[PDB]
Amino acid sequence: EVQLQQSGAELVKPGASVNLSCKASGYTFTNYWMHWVRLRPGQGLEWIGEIDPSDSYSYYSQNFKGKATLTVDQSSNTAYLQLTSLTSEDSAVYYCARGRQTYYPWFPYWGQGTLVTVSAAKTTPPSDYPLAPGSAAQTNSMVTLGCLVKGYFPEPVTVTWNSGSLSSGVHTFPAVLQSDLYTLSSSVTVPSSTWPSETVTCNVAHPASSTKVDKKIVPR
Amino acid sequence: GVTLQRNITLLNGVAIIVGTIIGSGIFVTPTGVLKEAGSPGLALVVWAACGVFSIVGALCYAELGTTISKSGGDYAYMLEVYGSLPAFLKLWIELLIIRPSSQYIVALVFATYLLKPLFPTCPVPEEAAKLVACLCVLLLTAVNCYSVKAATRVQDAFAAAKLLALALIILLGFVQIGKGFEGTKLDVGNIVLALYSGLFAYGGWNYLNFVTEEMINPYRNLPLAIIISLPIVTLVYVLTNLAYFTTLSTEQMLSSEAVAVDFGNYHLGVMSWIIPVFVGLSCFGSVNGSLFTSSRLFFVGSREGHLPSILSMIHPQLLTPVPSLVFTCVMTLLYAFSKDIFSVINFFSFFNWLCVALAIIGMIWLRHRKPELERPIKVNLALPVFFILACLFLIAVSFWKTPVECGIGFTIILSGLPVYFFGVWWKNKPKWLLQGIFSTTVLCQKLMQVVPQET
Amino acid sequence: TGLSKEELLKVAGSPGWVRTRWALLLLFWLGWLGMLAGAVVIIVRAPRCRELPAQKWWHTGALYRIGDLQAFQGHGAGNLAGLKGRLDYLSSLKVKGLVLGPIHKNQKDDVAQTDLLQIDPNFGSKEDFDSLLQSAKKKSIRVILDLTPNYRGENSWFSTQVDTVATKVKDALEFWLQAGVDGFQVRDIENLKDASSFLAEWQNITKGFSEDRLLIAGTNSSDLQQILSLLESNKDLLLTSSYLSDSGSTGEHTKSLVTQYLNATGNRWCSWSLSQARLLTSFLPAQLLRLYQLMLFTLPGTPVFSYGDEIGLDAAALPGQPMEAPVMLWDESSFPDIPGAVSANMTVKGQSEDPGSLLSLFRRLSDQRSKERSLLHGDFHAFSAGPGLFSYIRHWDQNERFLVVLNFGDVGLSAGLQASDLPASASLPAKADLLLSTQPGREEGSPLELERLKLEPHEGLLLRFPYAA
Amino acid sequence: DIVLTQSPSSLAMSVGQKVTMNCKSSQSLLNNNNQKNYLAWYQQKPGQSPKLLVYFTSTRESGVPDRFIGSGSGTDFTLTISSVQAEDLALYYCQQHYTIPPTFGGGTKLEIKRADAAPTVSIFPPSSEQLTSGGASVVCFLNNFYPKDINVKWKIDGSERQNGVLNSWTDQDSKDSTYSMSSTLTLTKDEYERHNSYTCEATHKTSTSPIVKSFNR
Ligand SMILES: Nc1cc(COc2c(Cl)cc(C[C@H](N)C(=O)O)cc2Cl)c2oc(-c3ccccc3)nc2c1
Ligand SMILES: *[C@@H]1O[C@H](CO)[C@@H](O)[C@H](O)[C@H]1NC(C)=O
Ligand SMILES: *[C@@H]1O[C@H](CO)[C@@H](O)[C@H](O)[C@H]1NC(C)=O
Ligand SMILES: *[C@@H]1O[C@H](CO)[C@@H](O)[C@H](O)[C@H]1NC(C)=O
Ligand SMILES: *[C@@H]1O[C@H](CO)[C@@H](O)[C@H](O)[C@H]1NC(C)=O
Repeated sequence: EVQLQQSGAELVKPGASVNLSCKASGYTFTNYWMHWVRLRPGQGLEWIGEIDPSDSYSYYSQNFKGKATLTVDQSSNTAYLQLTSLTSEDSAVYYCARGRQTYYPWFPYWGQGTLVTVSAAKTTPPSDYPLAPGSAAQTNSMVTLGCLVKGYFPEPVTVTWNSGSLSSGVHTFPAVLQSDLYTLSSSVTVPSSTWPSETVTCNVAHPASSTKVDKKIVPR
Repeated sequence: GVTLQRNITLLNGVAIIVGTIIGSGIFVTPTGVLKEAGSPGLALVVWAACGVFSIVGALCYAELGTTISKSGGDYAYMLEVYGSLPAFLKLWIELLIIRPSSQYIVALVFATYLLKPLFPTCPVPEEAAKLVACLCVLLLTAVNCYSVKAATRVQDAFAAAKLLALALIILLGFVQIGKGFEGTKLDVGNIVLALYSGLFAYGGWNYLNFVTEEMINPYRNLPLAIIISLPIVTLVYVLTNLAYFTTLSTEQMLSSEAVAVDFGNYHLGVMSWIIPVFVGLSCFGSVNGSLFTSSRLFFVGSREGHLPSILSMIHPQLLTPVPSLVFTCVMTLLYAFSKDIFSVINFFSFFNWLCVALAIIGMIWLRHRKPELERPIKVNLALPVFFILACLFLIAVSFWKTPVECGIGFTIILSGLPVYFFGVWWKNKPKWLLQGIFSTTVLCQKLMQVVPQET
Repeated sequence: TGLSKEELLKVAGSPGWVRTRWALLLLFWLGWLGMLAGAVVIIVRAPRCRELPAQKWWHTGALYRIGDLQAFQGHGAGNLAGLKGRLDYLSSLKVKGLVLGPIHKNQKDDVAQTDLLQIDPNFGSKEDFDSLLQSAKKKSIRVILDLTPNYRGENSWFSTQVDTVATKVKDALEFWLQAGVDGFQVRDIENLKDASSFLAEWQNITKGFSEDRLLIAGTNSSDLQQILSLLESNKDLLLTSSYLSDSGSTGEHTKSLVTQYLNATGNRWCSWSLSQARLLTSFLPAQLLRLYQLMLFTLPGTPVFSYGDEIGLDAAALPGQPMEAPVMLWDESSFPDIPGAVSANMTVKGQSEDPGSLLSLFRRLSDQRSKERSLLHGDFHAFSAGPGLFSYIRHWDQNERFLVVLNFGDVGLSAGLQASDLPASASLPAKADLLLSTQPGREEGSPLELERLKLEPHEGLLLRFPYAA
Repeated sequence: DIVLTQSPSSLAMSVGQKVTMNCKSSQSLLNNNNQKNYLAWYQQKPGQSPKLLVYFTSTRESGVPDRFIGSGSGTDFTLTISSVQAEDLALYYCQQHYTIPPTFGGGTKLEIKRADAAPTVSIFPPSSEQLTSGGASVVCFLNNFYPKDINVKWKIDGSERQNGVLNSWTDQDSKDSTYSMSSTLTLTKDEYERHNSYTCEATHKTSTSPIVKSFNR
């Protein structure tokens, strides 16, 4: 195993700094340099810079020089990217990446991205509302169930059904942003034998305000 | 009553010429001739060659200054031939650029080399070097206000220091022989730049002419002070070059930025500092000779009406041209502001030789036009024509070395035309100028107690 | 005009103006004396120069070893009077030295038939040797002679009775100094028992003759500790070694091999070399030859090349010849045993013409290291300039400062230098003058923006910049 | 810096077929000294990190299926997939590694073509808990169709609704290559009270007539 991992989500009020953080595992941390890359939506990847854990030297693209600041902590295998003066157009996903050879830039191992949103609008935990078919529900052999997620913030909310057990036949629709709050919905389809007979829950989860909620889909 | 009296005896006339020829040049310029000659043999030949060329030129000025006894020297000889405007265009460049830059440059060489043994391995502090240049220029324009006998006793002293330093250099050279031609850049295009880079070290031989009018006996002593000096200089130069080649290898002279100091380090050890100090005191002599001579050029320029009348005035109890001196000092110190300086002189590489060529062309035309004018010296016409022909070639070489910079110089010469038309052709007609000119003039006369000279 | 004589005198007389003239006299002299005190103040309250450390000839630039006079020349001409012909080349390389690989009468593995004093007559006569040596003095190339005893054999000190062999050397050094050589090379000191003691004796013999003679030891070793032990007791010994040889073969270790060794020795004098005998091209792959020549000429210490390093000679390129002694390629004739195998660009003649050639880089660097006070004996400060880069500044008290930037890794940089943590005395400028690059297509002489510079893979730069008070 | 143009920006292709990405660099990425070409291809599936496919133009990473073949030299480079699987829909980026900092292409969106299929349409009356809020949201799900183009009519007691309607499509499902879409209508409680019959009807190119679902509160 080699595995980098990162915090899920960060909200930044415009102009403030943020720390994005990346813990390595599965290798001798000082042997390999750590790179930070970014992905602006609809605009392609961009590389920030890299840091050497053996002496804290770091090298940065011309676009980030002085705007970024990498450091490192050898005691925990953690690398930290500080970013500063963040504007709305610096909202992005920030990825921590490891090289193959000692510093050369091609990236076999990436951490799952930290989604950085830059907005003055406040953190807002989600409101979850289950959906059940109502009239003529059991007249068909397969039945669909749903979970509206409304008025939440920031962007990353996750849905899994029955604690990830119903990983087959789930559709979760991308979020819609309205009046500076997000709306999303998730859906699953099960045998008509299952739904009235068994537990069904959308296990909605929100990294940026720590709320975890398991609404049961109960008939009308 | 009041005039510039005839103070300059023959040996002081030899001081004014040897003091301003020997310069800084021989102690730092050998490198320039080896760069274009390659070979100690070809080098030591072009040193002799531009020596005899310089003697031939000086013999034309030894003629001219007995035919025309005015102290305008190189300027007067143009005025008496080409008339008002050509003479002014010279005096403007001399006033604005050549004399104050020259005076400053050589003072800064005085400052740096006199300080150098406190700072052997590194730069002498620049804010100290510019003060010690300014203290020098200020002191010598004080001395040349106090008495021409003091001025010429100063240049006797420092002309002696210079030749003593070269004798010491030559002697150690022969001592090194007593203790027991090469690869030549034989292209004519190399040789000509060797010769043209060597002629700078003789530049100065015309300076006696600007003090013709203060010689005790000009018709004898002005040609004699030339012939008593330039052959002496030429000998001392070829012997001094010979001395360096006994001690510094060609590679070392091609790559040492103060040739005499390396020769000092090799021979004198703990006492090496003597040679830097002699290069310094050597340059002091050249500032004095230049300030002296230069004050007379502007004096004459004002007497002939080319230049504002205050500069003609003399101090009655000391008989020194105090407003011309004071002007010359101030115009020198105004070059102390400039972050670069040699460039402004390099713009006029051609100008010295051009004026010399025009003077001796003048001497040809003056022999055709007025054979009846008195001539205690009458040189065989071969020498003037040879010397002219040679200068017209060197003027072209001076351009061909850097065709941009001689163009910049030629552009600045035309700055003389605005000033000539405003200062001479316009007759200063507006009363708000004319009354202010007068008011300023009478203030200066009052302020330092000076009066016009009497014919 | 203005006032007449009489008119000016009568008005000037007024006590007010007489006092004004007296005031301004006094004022002027006061101002000049103020300036004199001021300039004396500046001269005293200003930083002094640092005394130049006394420099033996071997500080002043590169040595140059000739392990076999025959292989350097081609046969027949393979004698000392042949070498006397070549010194104009060497003088063009600006090599302040030579090392003639052993010329003494050695019979292979025979301790008794070998002598270190009589020369092996194949190479000429002592009358030739002196003729050379006097020419070399005349041309400013000091000459060292190599005294390693059994040089035609397997083990250079023989297997047996080593104290008799050391006794041969002890006598030899005296004779050859009296003959007028400037120093001695000895090799394979890992094959010498009690090595440190014999080096100490021979060093004492040499310095006891005169202060301007040296003993160059050499070892097959690449161990930092073994080398530091041979350099412990002997303090003005150059000791060439394999220590830089194990470079990682895309340079990657070198920033670290070099800065450990400087640190460990305490920045004494050193001799950089990739070996005691073999060519640079015995170790380096040929994209790094330029990059190493930039580095060997600009570290603190006396670099050392084997013959033909200056042209990137390689024993493998013309097959069959021994890796001990490859035939030097002067011109297209020089290896006639397989004619047509020599390309023009592989030869001295073929490089001498071409500003891009390896020998045009060697010649150029040799100049800088032998004239510029900063490379001649300045300090050295490494710093982290960039990912691959080994980068460092050479400097001396106020003279020109030289930043070297070697891109050892195979990936170009696209984002400038970006120096972390320079010494406060040695801070980088905003821009510096490119004095040369390892690569073509550069604006040599021009100032570069260090924050926006772009090195190619393997591009080294030599930047020159002026001092700051 | 170097710049990498990439094309086409979209590459819709059918399962089993061969496909080609082009990448085009503003300098050469052949290293003369070493005779290899510095480029890499990364696949980024929807909702995941980049995975490295090939580097130095051709060298497959371990754990990469051998249907990815990379090729080219100088400045014309191509990643090819010999026989596209349903699991391969992604954005693909080229990256140079001839200089650090590196730079990337704007990426090719691979899309899958399949036999067209009509949406499963379902409509969900407002959640009884939501009715506490003073608002209500009616939701219509359209599942497992192809191609992406679709439209929805909301009818409320027969009146057509065009204010306060929102839509979201999924990215195309890697198991079956179908799209799905959610449509949402948000009402005040009193706006949900005053009207009785709610209809979602969907027009998709597989049927002349719209598909319909509805409920009466
Ligand atoms: N037209 C013109 C005329 C003169 C006056 O004539 C010369 C004198 Cl007065 C002295 C020297 C140098 C002297 N021979 C020495 O040894 O330093 C050369 C010339 Cl051309 C100039 O001087 C200089 C000069 C003098 C000292 C340092 C640097 C430059 N530039 C000149 C340009
Ligand atoms: C070696 O030389 C040093 C002086 O450089 C001296 O102190 C020492 O006694 C000498 N030893 C021998 C044995 O010559
Ligand atoms: C160096 O010499 C030692 C001792 O003979 C030997 O063991 C070692 O292998 C040698 N190494 C090289 C690189 O010649
Ligand atoms: C080597 O360099 C380090 C740099 O921090 C220094 O602390 C150390 O004293 C030096 N010397 C040795 C022998 O490690
Ligand atoms: C020299 O020229 C040859 C022939 O064109 C070429 O193959 C080679 O790469 C060049 N370089 C060297 C060092 O041989």
